[PDB]
Amino acid sequence: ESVKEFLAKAKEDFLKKWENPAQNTAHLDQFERIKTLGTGSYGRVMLVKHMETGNHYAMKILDKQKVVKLKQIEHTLNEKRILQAVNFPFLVKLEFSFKDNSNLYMVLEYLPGGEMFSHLRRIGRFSEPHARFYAAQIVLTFEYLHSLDLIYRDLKPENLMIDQQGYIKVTDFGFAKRVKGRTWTLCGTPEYLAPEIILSKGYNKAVDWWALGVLIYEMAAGYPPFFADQPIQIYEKIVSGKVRFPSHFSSDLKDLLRNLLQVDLTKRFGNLKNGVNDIKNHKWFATTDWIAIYQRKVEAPFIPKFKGPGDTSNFDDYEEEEIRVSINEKCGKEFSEF
Amino acid sequence: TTYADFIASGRTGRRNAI
Repeated sequence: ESVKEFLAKAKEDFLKKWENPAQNTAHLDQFERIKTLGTGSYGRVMLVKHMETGNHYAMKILDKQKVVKLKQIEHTLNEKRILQAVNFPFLVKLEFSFKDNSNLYMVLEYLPGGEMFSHLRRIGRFSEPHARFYAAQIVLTFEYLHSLDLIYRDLKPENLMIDQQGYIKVTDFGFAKRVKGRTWTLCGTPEYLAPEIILSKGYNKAVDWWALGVLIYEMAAGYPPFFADQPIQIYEKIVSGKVRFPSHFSSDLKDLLRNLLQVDLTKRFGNLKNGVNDIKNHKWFATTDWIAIYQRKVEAPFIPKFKGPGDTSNFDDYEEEEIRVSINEKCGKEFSEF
Repeated sequence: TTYADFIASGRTGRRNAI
C-alpha cells in the first residue's frame, strides 16, 4: 500500500482506541519484581516478569501524589491515553496499564539492548550511514505521530531503545500531546529545545523536527550542537542563531542540519508546504529506501550483544525502593480515567 | 577540542526533562 493508504488506515485504528481507551488490563500481583532500571522525579522503571507467560517487561511506576506535585496530571493521562492507542514498528508498545491506591503503572515491552544513549556515549559517535539508519526511523515515526495530531516533545538518545534486530523504538510519552492548534507548555530536555519553546511562544510539531536536527548532530558528532554546564547557558547558545559543525561532517549532512536547526519557522524542514518529503528527498537520505526501513529489511549497522531476555547489563544500578500501596485511595478523581 | 570540552562538562550522563 501507499503512504497515504497506510496513514488513513492508521488514523481510523488510532481514533477508535483514542475514543474508547483500554483501562485496568492487569494487576500488580501478576508480575514478579526483578530490578530497578531507572529512577527520577518523573517516576521509576522496573524490570518485571509476567508469571502467566514468562515474558519480561519494563514497568513504569508513578506515584500519584508526586505526579500531582509535579503538575503532571494532564501529561500522565495524555501519555497513557496516547500509548494505548498507537501502533507503529518503531514505538515501544504499552502491553498493560492499571492503578492501585497509591500508584499508576504502564507495562511496556522490555528491550535488553538498552538506550541508544549508553551505546552512543561508550562508542563515542556513529558514522554517517549508522546515524542515517536511526534518523530514517525517527523521520517515519514522526510522520506517523504527526499525522495523528500528536506532538512528541522529548526526542533524545535516552528515549530510543535498541531492539534485538538493531532497530530503534521510541519510549517515554510523558510529554506527548494530541493537539491540532498551537501549544505553550515549557517541557522537553534543555539540549533539544527549539528556540520558540525557550522564548515562551506558542509552538507546534516543528519543535520535533528541530529536535531531530539535534539528535542527528549528536549521533554523528558524539556531542550535542548546544552544550554547557548549566541549562541557562544552553538556552543562550540555542537562541544566539549560531551552530558549529565538526570538520568530518559531510556537505549533505551540514546542509540537512542547517534546514532542521533553522530558527525561521517559514524555512524549517518538516514544517513547509511539502512537509516530511523535504526531509525524505534531501541529498543526505539519497541512499535511504524508506519502504525497506519501514519493512525492517535493511541490515542494522549494530546489534547489541544479546545476553538473555531479562539481562540488565545495559542499564545502571539504582537504589531498590519499596512499592508502597496505601490502604487509602489517593487522588481518586484526578486519575479516574487512567 | 569540542570533544574534550564536552567530556569535561557536567552533562555527559542521562539528561532529565525540564
